[PDB]
Amino acid sequence: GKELFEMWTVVNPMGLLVEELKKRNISAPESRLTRQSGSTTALPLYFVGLYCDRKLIAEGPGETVLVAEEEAARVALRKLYGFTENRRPWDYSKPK
Amino acid sequence: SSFSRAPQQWATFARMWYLLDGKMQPPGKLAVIASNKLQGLNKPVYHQLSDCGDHVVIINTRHIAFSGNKWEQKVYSSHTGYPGGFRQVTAAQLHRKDPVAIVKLAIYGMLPKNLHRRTMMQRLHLFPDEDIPEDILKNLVEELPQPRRVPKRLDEYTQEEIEAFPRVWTPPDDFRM
Amino acid sequence: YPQGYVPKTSLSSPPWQEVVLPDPVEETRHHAEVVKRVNELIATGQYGRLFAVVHFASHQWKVTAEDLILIENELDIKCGERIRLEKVLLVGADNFTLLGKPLLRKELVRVEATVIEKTESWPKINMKFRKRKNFRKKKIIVNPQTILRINTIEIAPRL
Amino acid sequence: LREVVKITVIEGRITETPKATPDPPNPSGQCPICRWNLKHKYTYEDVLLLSQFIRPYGGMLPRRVTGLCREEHRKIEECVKMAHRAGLLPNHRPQLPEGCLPKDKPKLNRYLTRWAPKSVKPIYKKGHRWNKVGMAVGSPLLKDNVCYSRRPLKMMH
Amino acid sequence: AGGQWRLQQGLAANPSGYGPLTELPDWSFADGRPAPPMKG
Amino acid sequence: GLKYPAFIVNLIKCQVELNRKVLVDLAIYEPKTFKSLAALAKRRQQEGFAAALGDGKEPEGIFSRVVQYH
Amino acid sequence: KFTKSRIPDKVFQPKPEDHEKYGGDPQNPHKLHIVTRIRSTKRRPYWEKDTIKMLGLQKAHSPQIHKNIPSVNAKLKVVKHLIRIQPLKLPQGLPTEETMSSTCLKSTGELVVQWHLKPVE
Amino acid sequence: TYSSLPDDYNCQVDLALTADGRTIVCYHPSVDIPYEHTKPIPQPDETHEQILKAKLEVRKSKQLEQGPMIEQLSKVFYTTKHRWYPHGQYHNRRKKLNPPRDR
Amino acid sequence: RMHQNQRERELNNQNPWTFEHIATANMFGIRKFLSPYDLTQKGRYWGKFYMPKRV
Ligand code: FES
Repeated sequence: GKELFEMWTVVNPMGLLVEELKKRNISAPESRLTRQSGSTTALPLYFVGLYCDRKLIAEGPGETVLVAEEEAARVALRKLYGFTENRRPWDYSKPK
Repeated sequence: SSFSRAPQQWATFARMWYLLDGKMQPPGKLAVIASNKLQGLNKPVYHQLSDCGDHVVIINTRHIAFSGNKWEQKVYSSHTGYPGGFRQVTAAQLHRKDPVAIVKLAIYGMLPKNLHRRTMMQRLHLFPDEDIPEDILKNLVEELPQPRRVPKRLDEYTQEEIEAFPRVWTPPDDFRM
Repeated sequence: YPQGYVPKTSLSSPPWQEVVLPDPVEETRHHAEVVKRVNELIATGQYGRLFAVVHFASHQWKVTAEDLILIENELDIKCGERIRLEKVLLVGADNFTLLGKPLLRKELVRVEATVIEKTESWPKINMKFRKRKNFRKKKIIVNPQTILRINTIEIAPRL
Repeated sequence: LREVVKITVIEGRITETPKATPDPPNPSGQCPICRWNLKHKYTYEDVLLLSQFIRPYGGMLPRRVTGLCREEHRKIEECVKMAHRAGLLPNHRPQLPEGCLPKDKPKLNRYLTRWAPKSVKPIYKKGHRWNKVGMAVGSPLLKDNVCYSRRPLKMMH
Repeated sequence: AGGQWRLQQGLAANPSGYGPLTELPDWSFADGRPAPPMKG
Repeated sequence: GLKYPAFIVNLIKCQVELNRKVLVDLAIYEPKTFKSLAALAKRRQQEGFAAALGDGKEPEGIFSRVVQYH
Repeated sequence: KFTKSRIPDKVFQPKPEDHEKYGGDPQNPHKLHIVTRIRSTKRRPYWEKDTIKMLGLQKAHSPQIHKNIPSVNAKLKVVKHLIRIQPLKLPQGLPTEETMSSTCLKSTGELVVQWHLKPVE
Repeated sequence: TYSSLPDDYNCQVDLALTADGRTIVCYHPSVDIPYEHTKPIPQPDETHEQILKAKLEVRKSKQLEQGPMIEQLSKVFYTTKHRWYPHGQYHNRRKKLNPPRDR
Repeated sequence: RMHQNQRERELNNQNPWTFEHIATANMFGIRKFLSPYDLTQKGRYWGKFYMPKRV
């Protein structure tokens, strides 16, 4: 029940993401605003999606565009490293 | 999925902005849609202790329509509290003085009779015409279909449509008209 | 103008719109193709966590691995013992789901659980409504309980 | 169509009129409505049918010219009033004799208005639970129309 | 809900009556040994 | 786009015996699975409508076939 | 004064159309009744309360087996409004000592002598 | 296009029956948002605190008195004023120190 | 004509259920709520009032 970044502290997640994408020779992502609500009020909701080659890789929610954009980076990283929430459960079945 | 705890909670419980158009609609049917969203009964995560309402914006409240002879038969009553302070007014008269009172009164009656009702009414924004402040417009997320279907007038039929409908009788040529 | 023709009017046609269902012959071919794809996904093991709906005791529980369940009666199983839940109504993954009518076949799905604790409930007060109620005309009800931990959910390519 | 012209010397000239579309779907029908199988399937919203029986100034035509039977004549007459009151016939307004102008008041939107708006009294004392006074909606003459609802239409609101 | 339809197909009105869902055993040991019969 | 009575009734006619408590869990926590069930209930409703309007002996719907037990 | 009443005999003489509707041949009459109580005896006269106890119909929605003989039928007529009667049916024959432990009664009124809880296939 | 629900918002539903007819198979892949349906981020001019301070601007009388301050707060968050007043010591001492947490 | 009309109404009535059958056969135990005269009058008379449309 522990999320990755709760056990590992990473500042500037976007910077780490850029380097990782370079290693696999992928283009830098393009940030865009997928969904929006209540922008002018004091309780706004933002969805920001990182698009690569006009193809969606990750989407994240946040209170502000900067916060939401940073959230999208963490979602992307988790998928790359295969530490997603819906990943295969660990295996204690083996008696050996 | 795979969000952090706080953004996940923030997204689920966020409040949405909706738009309704009241031209030629009956006020009662408009209230049913508005009451549903004000309470939050459109969300599968609804609970009476969770304060999950949304904002509703209605326009053209001046152009509502009443079926039958309700304009002349529906009376609104109020009392000042002083002897002789009982006033009864018909629907048409009230609509003349205040262009928003009829729609607001319908929505007020359909909400639950408790303290949260008055918090809900703070999220209801009514405009008598098609003009909205710029800040409110930026907030909107969606528009909802009108409950009633507006019949067409004769002048709005295209020439082809009149031709398509058959003729049922022919007046004798020896008729004055 | 053919016989039994009515000019279009407000009440001429029903408010609802009739629909045309797809033809049976082509649909069966499409059904077989869909089943083939899903079976390959199971065979290649392209899935993550699985969740199942299991009928146990007299209740239905949505379940997943590592979950804790509380049963409000004694079971006759020792602590630390493994069991198999045999009435499963639904198994699902990220991209596909399987529904029984009303139960899935034994081959498809296997769910195993373990007995962790055997306990009793906290005291519950029952006090019937009667004239001259009094404070001592009261009963305390405590029931036995057991706790199960769900261990694994498995599927096999036998659709 | 005969128009009287005053040039005093006056004369009336007859002109041609368009004829009914051929091939009635249900011949042997005595009234025009029956001939086209429209007995119970028209309402106030159907201006295209209703307009055909209307004078240029919104009046109803006499039965002898139209040929409608008594039952259909009453129905069409009632539906026309509701169409006028609902603002569905904008080009059939009354004629202003010399200097009369439309009252220029705001127009309240209506539909399904049984009575003349002028002469209806307000309901000052409404009733209690099952003694409530009812507000009529629609016309009784159209009761037998085809209904696509589970239960009959609610006339009293 | 659905009581009348169930009876038409010959089943019980209440799905908690006779049938496989209710009558069949709810569990068995991981080894394969059958469980003791349920009291109901 | 479904009303509550239509959704619940048609699932029963497909021999699905999920109770109301578990259905709420799927809607909140399994949005894609809930949508799949929504289509299934809608289709069975359409099959019933077709069988009603068409009269005489006609083939029954694909999803309108009832498995039997003995 | 409210008192016991006697039903006219004509009520129990059927008509040809009834035989078609309910599907019972006026010959080869069935032998065993299935009776269930579907209403309550409160607010009913005491004679009806006593008969319901004689016929064993104390619990509602539980079937009881009775003989289709005139003496029993005389009692059933008294409480006709509180009960439902269905004729028994034995498609696979009467149960034997071998099959006594495998019977199961369906809602249709059929006492099958084999119950496997498996799809018919 | 056998599915009776449009496939354009949440997922694509494909429903099939097995040959024996005892199981129903569901295939529901997710739908991604098209690029043509997105907007660019407004990079030219943000912490939520900064938004609040602009909203709760202190202009006149320096720190306002209770009443006027509460009326400002109610407008920003679309509530009534009654929400914002404090309570007495009886209610504050009943409150739990350590309420339970689920996960 | 009135008597002839009454006979016509009884013969052509489309209601399967009539007051007479239910009262005589005590369906529902309806006789708990009725008077002896109801069997004779068959629901056409109530107090001193005659019902002209009751069949
Ligand atoms: S419509 Fe044909 S005579 Fe009445």
